[PDB]
Amino acid sequence: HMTTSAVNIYNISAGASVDLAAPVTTGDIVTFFSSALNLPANTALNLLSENGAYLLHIAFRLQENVIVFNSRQPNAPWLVEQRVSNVANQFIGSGGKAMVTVFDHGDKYQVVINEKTVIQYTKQISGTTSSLSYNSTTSIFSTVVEAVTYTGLA
Amino acid sequence: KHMTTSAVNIYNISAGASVDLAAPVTTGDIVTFFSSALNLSGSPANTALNLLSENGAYLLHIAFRLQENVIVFNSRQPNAPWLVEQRVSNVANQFIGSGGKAMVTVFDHGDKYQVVINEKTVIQYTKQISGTTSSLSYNSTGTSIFSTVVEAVTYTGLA
Ligand SMILES: CC(=O)N[C@@H]1[C@@H](O)[C@H](O[C@@H]2O[C@H](CO)[C@H](O)[C@H](O[C@H]3O[C@H](CO)[C@H](O)[C@H](O)[C@H]3NC(C)=O)[C@H]2O[C@@H]2O[C@@H](C)[C@@H](O)[C@@H](O)[C@@H]2O)[C@@H](CO)O[C@H]1O
Ligand SMILES: CC(=O)N[C@@H]1[C@@H](O)[C@H](O[C@@H]2O[C@H](CO)[C@H](O)[C@H](O[C@H]3O[C@H](CO)[C@H](O)[C@H](O)[C@H]3NC(C)=O)[C@H]2O[C@@H]2O[C@@H](C)[C@@H](O)[C@@H](O)[C@@H]2O)[C@@H](CO)O[C@H]1O
Repeated sequence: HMTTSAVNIYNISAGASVDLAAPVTTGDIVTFFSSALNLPANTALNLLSENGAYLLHIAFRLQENVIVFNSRQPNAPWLVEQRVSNVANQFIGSGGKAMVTVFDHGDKYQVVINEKTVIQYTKQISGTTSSLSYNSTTSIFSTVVEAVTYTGLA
Repeated sequence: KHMTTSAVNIYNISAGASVDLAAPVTTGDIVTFFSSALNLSGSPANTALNLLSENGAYLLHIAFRLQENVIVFNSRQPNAPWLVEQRVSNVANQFIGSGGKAMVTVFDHGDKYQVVINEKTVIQYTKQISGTTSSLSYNSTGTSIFSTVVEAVTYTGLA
């Protein structure tokens, strides 16, 4: 009858993916920790489902000066973008490191950069997150990002 | 309105320092202490991480005792004797594959605190004192098992 939660720790290199040992579902959390901020080509952090849908794609675009949030079915076009302007402003007082937290709230992903909520993203695709990935060409983050998941919360 | 709003707060806690939480930790919430070092050798003095209530009760005291080779979990009311210890033997074994850093996570599950070192649950601690956590502290008696600054991250507004 007691709640047993879990912590899993992943080291994700730029241009790499990890399968989750414990999937992320409603009530759960993933935080991506970067040991650098540069602050560089477009850089993305992704939550994917088992079938390869992008449940949440977070694209940091320094030159265009926007963070793009979107979803995509496998082998299908991108869905409707949500944008937040001014990338640097989302990392105020960040120093030489950063964290990006995604709360799975069932109907929404709440994305928090350090302590600042940057979007309450209305989901365009539902389901459990079974993998994470980190894409860059010149990343805004450290070459290895540490992802920590907190699961079995609900 | 109807949507869930959770919060992330980040604290830098020096050895021998405390922080008051901007958002209290309650049932359903999480705190993780991140150390950028792990010293298991001038050998470290007993080192503790603490969750305290507003009146200064130790809701959860986690004492890493390298020389005695045990981790002690306990609680204490303000100005009162320590309550019943729970112990886990062999400190180094709890940090296997840790490398040069470590994390200590506490889940507040209402009736219990679940403590996880890296990925390993080390105790399901039945609470001896209940209530919200309003501050955290880091005590090294001397030399610490962790980095001089430990970063605490709280995840709140989960329930
Ligand atoms: C104003 C407007 O609507 N602009 C649209 C662009 O934003 C679109 O660009 C794509 O946006 C996607 C999210 O909606 C996504 O970020 C995508 O890049 C990512 O996915 C592609 C494959 O589709 C590649 O894997 C990229 O490497 C990957 N990026 C990262 C950082 O992981 C964007 O497309 C790329 O970037 C744009 C700027 C162009 O250079 C494209 O040629 C790239 O493929 C665009 C397409 O959906 O639609 C515009 O209307
Ligand atoms: C086998 C057994 O039951 N042993 C008992 C000891 O473990 C008790 O020691 C105290 O244990 C506490 C948790 O139960 C706690 O760790 C405490 O140290 C902490 O609190 C004291 C104030 O009470 C000081 O502030 C310490 O600095 C602080 N330590 C840390 C790291 O935060 C323990 O007491 C200290 O350590 C022991 C080993 C002796 O040196 C004491 O004189 C110290 O005060 C003990 C007392 O509750 O009961 C034993 O039976």
